[PDB]
Amino acid sequence: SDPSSINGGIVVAMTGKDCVAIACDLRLGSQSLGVSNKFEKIFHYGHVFLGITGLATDVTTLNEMFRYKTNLYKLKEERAIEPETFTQLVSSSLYERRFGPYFVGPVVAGINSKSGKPFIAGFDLIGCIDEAKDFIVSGTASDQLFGMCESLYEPNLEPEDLFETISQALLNAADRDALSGWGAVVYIIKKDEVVKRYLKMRQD
Amino acid sequence: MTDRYSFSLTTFSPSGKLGQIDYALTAVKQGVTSLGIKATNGVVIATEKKSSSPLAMSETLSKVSLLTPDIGAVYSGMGPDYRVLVDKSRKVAHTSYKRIYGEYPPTKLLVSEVAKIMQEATQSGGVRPFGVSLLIAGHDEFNGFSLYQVDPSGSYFPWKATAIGKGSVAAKTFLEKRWNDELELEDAIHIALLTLKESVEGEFNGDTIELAIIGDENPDLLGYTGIPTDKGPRFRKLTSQEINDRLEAL
Amino acid sequence: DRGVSTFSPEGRLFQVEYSLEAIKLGSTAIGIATKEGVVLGVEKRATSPLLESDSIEKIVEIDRHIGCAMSGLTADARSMIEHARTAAVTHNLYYDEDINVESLTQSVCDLALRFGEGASGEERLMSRPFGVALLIAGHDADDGYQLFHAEPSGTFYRYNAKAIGSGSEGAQAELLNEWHSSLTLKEAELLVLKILKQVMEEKLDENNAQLSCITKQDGFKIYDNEKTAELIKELKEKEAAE
Amino acid sequence: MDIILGIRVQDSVILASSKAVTRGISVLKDSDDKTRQLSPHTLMSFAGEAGDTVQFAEYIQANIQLYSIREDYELSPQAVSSFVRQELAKSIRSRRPYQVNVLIGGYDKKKNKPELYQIDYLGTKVELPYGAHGYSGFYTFSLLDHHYRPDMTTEEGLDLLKLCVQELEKRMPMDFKGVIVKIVDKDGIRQVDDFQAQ
Amino acid sequence: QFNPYGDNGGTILGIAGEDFAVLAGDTRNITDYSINSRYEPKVFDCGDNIVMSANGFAADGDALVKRFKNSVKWYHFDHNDKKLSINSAARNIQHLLYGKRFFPYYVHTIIAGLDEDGKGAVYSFDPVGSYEREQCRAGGAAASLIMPFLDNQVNFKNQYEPGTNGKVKKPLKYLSVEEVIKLVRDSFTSATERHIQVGDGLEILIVTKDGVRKEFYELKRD
Amino acid sequence: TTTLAFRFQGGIIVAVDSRATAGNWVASQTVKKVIEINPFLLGTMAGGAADCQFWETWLGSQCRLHELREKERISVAAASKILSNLVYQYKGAGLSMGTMICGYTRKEGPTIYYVDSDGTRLKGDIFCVGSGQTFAYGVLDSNYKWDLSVEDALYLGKRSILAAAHRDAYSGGSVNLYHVTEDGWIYHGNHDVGELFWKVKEEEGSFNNVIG
Amino acid sequence: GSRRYDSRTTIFSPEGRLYQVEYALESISHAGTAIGIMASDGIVLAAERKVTSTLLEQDTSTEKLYKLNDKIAVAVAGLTADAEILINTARIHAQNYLKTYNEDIPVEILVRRLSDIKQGYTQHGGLRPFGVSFIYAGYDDRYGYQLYTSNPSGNYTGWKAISVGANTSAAQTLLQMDYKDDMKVDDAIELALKTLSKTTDSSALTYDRLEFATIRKGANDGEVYQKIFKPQEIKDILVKTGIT
Amino acid sequence: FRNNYDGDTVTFSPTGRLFQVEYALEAIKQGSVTVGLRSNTHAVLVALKRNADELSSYQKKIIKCDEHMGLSLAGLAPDARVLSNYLRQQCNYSSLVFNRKLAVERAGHLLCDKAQKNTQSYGGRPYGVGLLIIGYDKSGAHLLEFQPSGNVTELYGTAIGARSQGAKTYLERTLDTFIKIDGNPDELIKAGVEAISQSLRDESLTVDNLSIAIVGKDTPFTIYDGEAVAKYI
Amino acid sequence: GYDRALSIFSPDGHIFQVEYALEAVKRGTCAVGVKGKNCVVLGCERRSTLKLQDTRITPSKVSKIDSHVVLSFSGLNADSRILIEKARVEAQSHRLTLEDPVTVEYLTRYVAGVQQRYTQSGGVRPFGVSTLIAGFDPRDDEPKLYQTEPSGIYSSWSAQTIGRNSKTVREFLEKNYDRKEPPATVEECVKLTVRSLLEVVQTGAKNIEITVVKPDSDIVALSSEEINQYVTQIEQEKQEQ
Repeated sequence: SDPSSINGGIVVAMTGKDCVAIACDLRLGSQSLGVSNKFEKIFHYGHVFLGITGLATDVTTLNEMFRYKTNLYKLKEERAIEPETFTQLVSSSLYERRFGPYFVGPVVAGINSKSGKPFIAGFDLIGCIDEAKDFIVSGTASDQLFGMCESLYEPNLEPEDLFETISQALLNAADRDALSGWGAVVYIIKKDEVVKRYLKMRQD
Repeated sequence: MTDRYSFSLTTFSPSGKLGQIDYALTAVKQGVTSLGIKATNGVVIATEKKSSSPLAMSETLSKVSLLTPDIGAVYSGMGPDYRVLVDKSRKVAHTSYKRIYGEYPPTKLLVSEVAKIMQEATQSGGVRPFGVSLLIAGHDEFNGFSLYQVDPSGSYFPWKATAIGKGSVAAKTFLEKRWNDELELEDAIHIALLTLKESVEGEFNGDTIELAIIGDENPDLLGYTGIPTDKGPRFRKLTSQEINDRLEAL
Repeated sequence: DRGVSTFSPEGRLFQVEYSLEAIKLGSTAIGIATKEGVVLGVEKRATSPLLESDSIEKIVEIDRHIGCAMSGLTADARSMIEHARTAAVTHNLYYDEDINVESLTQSVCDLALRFGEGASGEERLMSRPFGVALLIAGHDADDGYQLFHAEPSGTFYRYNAKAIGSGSEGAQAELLNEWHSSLTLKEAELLVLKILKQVMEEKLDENNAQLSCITKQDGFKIYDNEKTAELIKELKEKEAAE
Repeated sequence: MDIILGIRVQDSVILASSKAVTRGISVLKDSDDKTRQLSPHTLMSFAGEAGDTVQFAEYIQANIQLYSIREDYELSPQAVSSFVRQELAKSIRSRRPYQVNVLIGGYDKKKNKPELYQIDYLGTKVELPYGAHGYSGFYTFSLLDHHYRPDMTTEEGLDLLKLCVQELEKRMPMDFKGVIVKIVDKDGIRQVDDFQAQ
Repeated sequence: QFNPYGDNGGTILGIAGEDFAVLAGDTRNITDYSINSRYEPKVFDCGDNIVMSANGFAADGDALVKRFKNSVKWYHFDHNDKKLSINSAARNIQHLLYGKRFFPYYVHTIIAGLDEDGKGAVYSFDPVGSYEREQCRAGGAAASLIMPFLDNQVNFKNQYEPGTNGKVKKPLKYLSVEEVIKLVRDSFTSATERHIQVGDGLEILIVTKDGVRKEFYELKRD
Repeated sequence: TTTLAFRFQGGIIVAVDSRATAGNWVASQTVKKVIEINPFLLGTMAGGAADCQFWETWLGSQCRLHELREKERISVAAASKILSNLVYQYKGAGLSMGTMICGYTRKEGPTIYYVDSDGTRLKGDIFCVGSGQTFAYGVLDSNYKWDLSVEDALYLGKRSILAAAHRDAYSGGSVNLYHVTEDGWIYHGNHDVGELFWKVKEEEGSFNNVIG
Repeated sequence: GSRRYDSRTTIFSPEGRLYQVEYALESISHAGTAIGIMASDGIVLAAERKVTSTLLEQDTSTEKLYKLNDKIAVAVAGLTADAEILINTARIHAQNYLKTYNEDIPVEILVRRLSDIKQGYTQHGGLRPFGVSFIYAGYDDRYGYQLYTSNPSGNYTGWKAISVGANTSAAQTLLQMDYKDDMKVDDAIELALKTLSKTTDSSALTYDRLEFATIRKGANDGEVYQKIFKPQEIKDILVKTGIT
Repeated sequence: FRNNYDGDTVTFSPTGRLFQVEYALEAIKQGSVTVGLRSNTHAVLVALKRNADELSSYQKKIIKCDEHMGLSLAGLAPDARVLSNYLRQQCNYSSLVFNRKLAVERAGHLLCDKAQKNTQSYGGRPYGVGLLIIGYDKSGAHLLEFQPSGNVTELYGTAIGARSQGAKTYLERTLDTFIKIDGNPDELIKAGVEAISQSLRDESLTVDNLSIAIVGKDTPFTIYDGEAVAKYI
Repeated sequence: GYDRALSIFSPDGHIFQVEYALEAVKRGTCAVGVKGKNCVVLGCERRSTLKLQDTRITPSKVSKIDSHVVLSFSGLNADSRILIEKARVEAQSHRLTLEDPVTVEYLTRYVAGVQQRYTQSGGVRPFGVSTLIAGFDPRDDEPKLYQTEPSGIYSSWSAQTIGRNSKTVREFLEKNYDRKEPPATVEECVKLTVRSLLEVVQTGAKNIEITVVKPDSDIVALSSEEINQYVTQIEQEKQEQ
C-alpha cells in the first residue's frame, strides 16, 4: 500500500570538521521477505554524493536520471557539478513530477571544491529542500535516526570521530526497525579523499 | 491562412555560400559601430546612440541591455531584431537554467543558447536570419570575465577585445595597438572611449554614447539587505554624467 | 511551378492527362465478357531473359467473384488492389453477401482523384494521380458477368470488350469486329490470345502472356502455363485452317 | 502464483518454472513452458497476470532479436536485464501496467561468468546467487541460504533445485504440476528433459 | 446521479410462417406506474419488406430504428437500388448494435420478413448484437410469460401422439396466417391479464410477397 | 455453456451445447456455438454471446484477407493469434470470451488453440470451456485415448457434452458435432438433449440415478 | 501560393545527384582542415582554426574539437553552429543508451545515428542540410580504437587516417605516403602536425591556430583517457616535432 | 497575359477574372448535353448519355438525391458524385434533425457555398461540372442551374453541355406552352425530349442513349432508362 | 508540414524524380546475384576513389535482414540504411504475429512497397536505391533472388545485376547462365559470380566481396584469400588459351 514501506531502507548524512559523512543500510525486501542484502542506496557523480530511500525501482531510476543529467552538465559546463547546484537540480527534477511523484527520500552530501565548505541536504518526495547544517535522515527508521542523531551529534567532529558517530546512529536506529538493516556502508568524505567502509551488524 | 512556408529560405548556392547569412552580415556592416574590451577586473561594451531625430528621446532606446545580473549585451545591425533577441535571451536564461539550477547561467552557456536561436533562423522553415551581430559581456564564478561575439550564422567566438559594424576594421586595428593583459577596468573604459571617438561623426558626449561594464558587485543596486551571499549585480550602465567626467581626461 | 490539381485552358486536369500518357506505355491487357464468363489476358513483357516470368503478376484476385488486370505503372496498383480486397471483404462482413462488381469498382475509383497538396474538400493525401489503369471483371446475381475499365480520372466504363496499354488502339479496333452477344468462353479465350499475338512485340507463347477467367461456378482462376499452351496450339491450328 | 526459481552456480544459471496453467477451478494445461530465449546465451522466465505474461516476454524477445540482427552482436546479460528493467519501470506508471515478474539467466561470454537477475513488475532489479518470485521464495530462500555454495557444479545445482522443488511439493497448497528446468552456460541453452524423477 | 437509461415497458412478438411472417407489439408506453400513451406505435415498416421493433428503453429503440431505416436508404444509393435481403439486414443490425458495445442501446430487437427463397423469417437480437434466426420469439416486459406458450403451441414442445406412450412426438405441421393471428391475439390477451405493463392496444404487421399489411385490436386499458 | 475440442488419431473432435441464458432465464435452446471460420477452421464460443459472435466473424474476414494477400491458407497459429492480439488490445474493457480455434494445415497437422478475453493463448490436445467445463472434463478425461476410432471419438465428444447438459443448469438444448480432417471439417449433426438423454440412458445403462 | 518561393532542397538532379548535398560539401571544402590518425595505442585529432586575430581568446575557445562521450570525440569541418546542433543530440543519444543498457554506447551506433539524422534532411522536410562533416575518434570494447567520418549526405565510413575540410586531396596523399599500420600515438601526433603544416593556406603553423586531442589508454591505469590539449601543450608539441 | 494569372484559383487577372474557374467552366461545355424544364406540377430532366466505344456503356448523367430531389450532370463525373453526395447528406440531415424535406432553394444555396470555398483558397481546384437540380417541395416544382463558379439560378427551363444553346433557345420560345403542362407528365417529358433533340447533330436519341427523370405533386423522383424511354423516342 | 509534390507526371507520362533516382543507382558500385541449385550468391564491387579505409568497421554492402535473408544494393548508401532498418523491423514484427519468419517474396514485397510509397507521398523524394534480396523461405530449400527499384516494382531473377556497368555484367550472365543446369555447386556458383564481376572490376582482389547463402540460415562471407583464390584459377582459364 504505502510505496515508501514496501522495500525498506535508510540513509543518514552528517557534517564534521572539513568533512562529511553519508551512510546507508543494505536491505531490499518485499514486505516481510528479505530479498537482497547488497542493495546500496548511495551514489556519486564526481565528488557529489546522493543517497536515496523509498521504492527501490524509483531509487534505481533516479540514480540513472541524475547520472544522465550530471554527465551532460559536465560536457557543457566543463566542470563537475557542485553540491549546492546538484541539490537544486534534484529539487526541480522532483517537483516536475508533482502529481505523479517518485516515492523517495533523497539526501545530498559533499564538499564544495572551491570554498571547501561541507554540504548536506534532504528532500521530501516532491522536492522540498531541508538544508540543515548538522544532519539529514531518511527512510523507514527515520524517527529512530532523528533520535540517535539529536543525542549523539556534536559540531566539528574529526573524520575518524564522525565515522564512529554516524555509524552508531545508523546501526542502533536500524535495529529498532523491522524493514531496515541487513548490512551497512559508510562514506567518509574529505576535500582530497573518500573512504568507504562496510559495517558489521545484526543479520535479523 | 496557416504558415505554408515550411521549407528553408536559406539554402546553399553552387559556390557553397549561404546567401541569406552573407546578406545578413552585410546588414550588420551598415550598422552603427559597437565594441567591447576585456580588462583584468571587468569588461566594457559600448556603442553610439545614433538618434534618428533630435525630437526623439535617445534614453528610451537602449542599445546596451542587461540579460542577467552579471551579463550584458550590445549589437550592430537591425535594432528591432536585437530587441526581440534580448527578450528571448532573458527568458531562456530562466527556462533553460535558472528554473533548473537555481542560479543564473555562466556567460558561455547563455551565449550558446542565443547562438542556437540564431542558427535556427538559418535553417527552420519560413524565416530569414537575424540581421545582427552581438557582443555579450559577463562574469561567472568559475570562468571569471569573458567577452563573446555572435554572428547571424549562429557562430560565436571569445575575444580579448573587438569591434563590429561600420568602422570595425579601423577600430579593431586601433584596439590591437592599445590592448594588453594587464589593463584595469578604468583603462579599458578609457580605451573604449578613444576607439569610439574615431567612429563618431558629430557630437561625442554622455548623451550620444551608451556604455556599460561588468565589474565588481554593486550592493547598492540589489534592493535589499540581510543575506551575506547576495552582494548585487556586476552589470552596470554608466550614467551620462559618469561618461562626461571621463571624457575630460580624454 | 504549377499545382498538381490545375486545369488546362481546355478544361482538363494536367496531371490526369499526363497520367494517361504513362498508361499508354504499359504492357497490353485485354478483357472480354460473355454470358459464360469474362476472360482477362495480359502481356507479361519481361525485360530480360534472366527474369523469371511467373513472378510477373499483372492479373490478381480481388475476391472469389472478382478479378482484375493492370496496365501502366504496375507498382501503383498495389494499394488499389489492397483497397479493393478490403472493400470486398468488409462488405461481406457488414452485409453477409458478395459486393456487387459495379460497387467494388466505384469504390476503387473513389481513390483516384484523392490527390493534391491541400485540396479543399477533405484530406486527399497522395501527391499524384495513379499511373495505372485497371480492368475489373466479375459476376454478381443482379447484373451477371461484367467488365469495367477504371482510369486515374476516377471515371469507369462498362465494356463488352476492352484493351488497355501500348497496343490498345489497334487491339480495340480488332475487338470491335470480333465481339458479339453470343461468344462462348472458349471463343473468348482464343480471341484474347489472338489479339494479344497481333499487338505484342514478342512472339506470343505460354511464358510471355497469361490468361484468366471468372465464372459464376468456379470464380476467378488464373490459367496455369500448361493450360494456356494448349489454347495457343489450338489457336494456331484454327488460324492456319484458313 | 506460478513457481519461478533461479540459481547461479559456478559456470551456469539454472532456471526452474512450474508447468501448470490454472484458470479458476480447472488446470487447463500441465506442460506449460514459462520461458523465452532472448539470445543464444540469455534466458528469461516469467510469472504474473494471465495475458500480460506472454505478451511481455514475446515483446522483449522481439526487441532483443532485432538488436542482434542490427548489430550482428549479442548484448551482455547485464545490458539485457537493464533494458528489461526500463521497460517494466515505464509500465508501472502507464495506463495499464504489465503485471509480470521475471528472472533473467544468462552467461556472459566476455566475462565468462553466469549471471542471474530478478526483476519484479515495478522494475525492481537485483542480481543474486539464487532468486524466486511469488510465494516460492518464502520456502526456498532459507533452504538455499543453508545449502548454497559459490563453487557448486551444474550437477550440484540440480540436486539443490530438486531439494527446493520437494519442499514446494510438500508445503505449498497448490499443485503446480512439477517444473521445467533449463541450463544456461558457455554453450547456450539446453533443457533437462529428465527432472520428473532425477 | 444521472442514469442514461429508462424502461418504457411494452412487449413484441414475431412468428414466421411458411410464406409470411408477423411482428406484433402492444401500443402502450409507460414510465414506472404511469401510462405515457395508450397508442404509441412500436413496430415499423422499414422498406424492402422488412419490419422492425427495438423494445426496452424507447429513446434507444427509436434511435436504432431511425438509423436502420437510414441504412436501407443508403444501401439503395450505394448499390444501384438493390433490395436489402433480410439476412443482410440482420448482419447490418449486428454492427449497429455492436458499435455501441460500451454504451449499449438498451433494447431487445426483432425483425421479420421473407428470406430469398420466399420463406417466412424472424431474427432477434441481444442488446449488443448477438443474433439468431428463429421460428418465433417474444420480447419485452411479458416475454417470460409468452415464450413458454409459443414453444408449446408453435413448435409443439412436450406434446406427443396420444396412445404412443410418449414415444412419437406431435408432428410439426406448419401454421397458416389465420392460425398465427389467433396465437398472437391470445398471447396478448393473456399478457394483458398478468402483466401490468401490457395493454391498451395490439398492432400486428404481416409480411407476404405482396408487401406489408396492418391489423389493430383493442386490449384492456386497466 | 459447454464446449470442447480434442486431438486424436483421426484428427479433431469439436462438440458444443446450444443454450443461451440471461440470468436464470433460458433465452434460447438453438444457438450456434461453433462458427465455421472457413472450410478448414472452426471457432467455439463461450462467455458473451455478442462478443464471441462479432469477433469470431471478424476473425474470418481477417483470415480471408490473409489468403488473398499471401496466396495461401492461414495457419491455425496465426489465426488464433489474430484473435488473441485483438482481444489483448481491449483488455480491461469488459470483453468476455472463452474460445477454441481448431484447424488442420499440412504444416501443423491437427491443431487446437485456447484463447480467452484475459489474453491467454494456449496450444493443447484437450480443452473444455464454459460453465459446464468441469462436467465435460470428468467424462472426457476418463475415456480418452489417442487411438480412438473416428466413430468412438465423435461419441465421446457427444457423450461429454451430454454429461454437462445434464448437471449444469446453464448448459443444454442440443449437441452440435464436428470432425476435423485435412480436407476440412465435417458436420455430424444436431442432437436434441431431449431425445439424446433417454436414448443414451437405455443403450448405455448410465444415468442410473434418474428414473425413466 | 508559397510554392513560388520553395527551392526544393531535397530533389535529384538529372544526373542523380543531390544539389544541396553537393553544395554543402563545397562549403565544407573551405573550412579549416581536420585530421584524424588511428594508431595501435591511441588516436589523434588535429585541426586548423580558420581565421584568427591577436585579440581572439584562444584559451576559452573551441571551434573544432568536441567531447561527445568520455570515450568519443569529434573534429568539425564546416558551419560551427550547425555542428553544435548535431553535437548536442549526439551527446543525448549517448546518455540515452547508457541509461537503457548500463553500458557506454559503441562508437559505430552513435555514428550511425548522427548520420541517419543528416540523411533525413536529405529526403524529406524541405529544409537545407547541415553544412557539416565530422571525424569521430572513439574507443569501445568491441573494436577498440576507431575512426569514422560523416558528411552532409549522411554517408559514413571508417579509416586508419583521414582529413576533412580544405585541401583534403593534398592531405590524403601525404597521409597515404607516411602512414604505417604499426604506428604509435606519438608517431601519429607528428604525422598529423607535419601534414597540416604542408597544407595550411597560412604563412606558418603556430600554436594559436591549432586544436589538438588524443584518445589513449594510459598503460598506468587500464582505462581510456581523452586529452584536449591546452594552448601551452600545443606550443610544446609543436617545438618537439621540429616546427617550433 | 492569361498565362501569368491562370496558375491557381487564388489569383485575380488584371481585369478581375479568375481563369482557373473559367477553365473549369470549359469542361462543362465539353460535356454531353442535358435539359431541364418544369410546369407547376412536375419538373423534368432529359439527358443525352455519351459512350466511349460501341463496346462500352453510356455513362449515367442523372443522380437521385432524395425522394423529392435530383440532378443531372455535365462535365467531370467524379465531381458530380462528390457534389450529389454532399446534397444527399444535406437532404438527410434535414429529415433526421427537423423531420423536414429540404427546400430546393436551400439546396442551391448550400451547393453555391460549397463550390465558392474552392475558388478562394490555395491548393484546391474548382469543381469542373455543371448541375441541373429539379425537385418538388412545399412551394411546388423547381429547376436550378449550378455552375462551378458557385452561381446557382432558378429557371423555368434550361440546358447545359455541348450545343446546349439549341435546346435553350427552343425552351425560351416554348415557355408559355410547357409551363402550363400541368397534371400531364408524358407531355412535359415529350416537351423536354423535343428541346434536347434541338442540340443533336451527331446522331439521334436511341433507347440506350436517352435518359429521363421526373419529380412532381404525387411523383417521387424517378429515373427512366432504356426500354422505359422507348415510348418517347 | 512540408508536403510539396516532388514526384509528379510530366507531359510525356514520366516521373522524373523516379527516373533520376535510377540515375543515382547507375552511379552506385556494381552488385550481382546468381542462384545455384542449392544456394544463392551475392557479389559486390568496392570503389577505389579513396583507399586507406579500415575494412573491419566500414559498413559492408551485404546486410542480413534476418538469419535466413540478405539484402544488397546499388545507389545512395545513406538511403539504403533506411530501407534495411525498416526491413529488419518488419521481419521481427512478422515473426511476432505469424510465428514464422518472412518468406523472401514477402520481405521483397514489403521493401518495394516502402519505395513505391515514397514516389507518391508529399514532401519526400524517392529512394535512390535498387536492391537484390536473397535467401531461403523457412523449411524450404529452393533458392530465392529478387530485385527492387526506385519505382517500387519488383520481380525474381535466375541471376541479375544492378549498378554501374551492370549492362556489361548482365550480358556476361545472359550468355553464361543456363536455366537448364544452374551452378549445381556452391563453388561453381561463386565462380560464375566472380567471373561476371571481373568483366567490370578490372583486377580487384580487394575490390570484390562475396557472401554465400545456403538453406536454414547458413550465411557466410568469404575472405580476401578465398576470393583471391577464385580470381587466380579464373585468370588461368583465360591464359590456358
